[PDB]
Amino acid sequence: AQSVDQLIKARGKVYFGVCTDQNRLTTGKNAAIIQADFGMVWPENSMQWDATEPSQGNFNFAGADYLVNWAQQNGKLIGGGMLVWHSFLPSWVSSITDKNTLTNVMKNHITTLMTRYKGKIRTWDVVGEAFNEDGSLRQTVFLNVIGEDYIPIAFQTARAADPNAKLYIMDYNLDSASYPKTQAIVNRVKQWRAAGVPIDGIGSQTHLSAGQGAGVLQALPLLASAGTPEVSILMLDVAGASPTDYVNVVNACLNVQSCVGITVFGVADPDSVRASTTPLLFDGNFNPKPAYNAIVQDLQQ
Repeated sequence: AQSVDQLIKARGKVYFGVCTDQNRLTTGKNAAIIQADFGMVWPENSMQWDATEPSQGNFNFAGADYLVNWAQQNGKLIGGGMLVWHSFLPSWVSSITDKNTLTNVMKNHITTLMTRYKGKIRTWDVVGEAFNEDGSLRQTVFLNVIGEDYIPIAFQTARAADPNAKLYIMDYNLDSASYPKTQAIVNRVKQWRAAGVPIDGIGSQTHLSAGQGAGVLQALPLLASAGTPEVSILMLDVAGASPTDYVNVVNACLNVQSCVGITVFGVADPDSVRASTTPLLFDGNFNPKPAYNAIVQDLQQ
């Protein structure tokens, strides 16, 4: 079959990507499908905080290095993250109560990861899942100890570490224009950028139920109205994998000039965190599903 990354490039976008890691690249038919069909890889787990800094200042890059080396060998773009996130946080971080201490820990974690791969990473997800569903800021250790300034500090630190990388904020449940979280991230990103905070993109972590694709056609233009140079669909999966939902998400990105591309959450259904909903584009035999063929056909026209 045809390569959705090649076809989305022909439509003027940058990539169609996928999340993966060493475990996937050495099993199944994941490596071959990524080689053929996807233009960017993102680490499932190998660049998260618990994987890379399980004890303070004792960094472990084995899995991340594997992915970066594989991507360079195979000519793929690389995304990295998440640099600052309350999930997959080791306990040594969440037990810090001193502002100066946590600020220095966070800056060092960001700078160390970004320096190691300087110039090789297209996009870094700097901060993820920072908002509550009601649009207030999520009360994580970073917010509780450092304060609201932790987000500007994180982005300023990242820009200094690798000025070539695009810096993104990411969140989920940004799939409806009227949802409080969608409104808040737009408004706060406008304000941060007006104050000079270097936020280059908003990444929408799109986990849909059946029929929710239609709402993205209005939500993504709203996210783009915050003025970042880029937006993207990240970690996409769709319960039931209806072609209608998948084609709506692709068309939303095609309709938004600043949408650079789409990343799906994995290759094949059996490796999904919600496999009973068969939510991805390849089935358990690694055959492309009707939704994959529908995206191809949509992009060809």
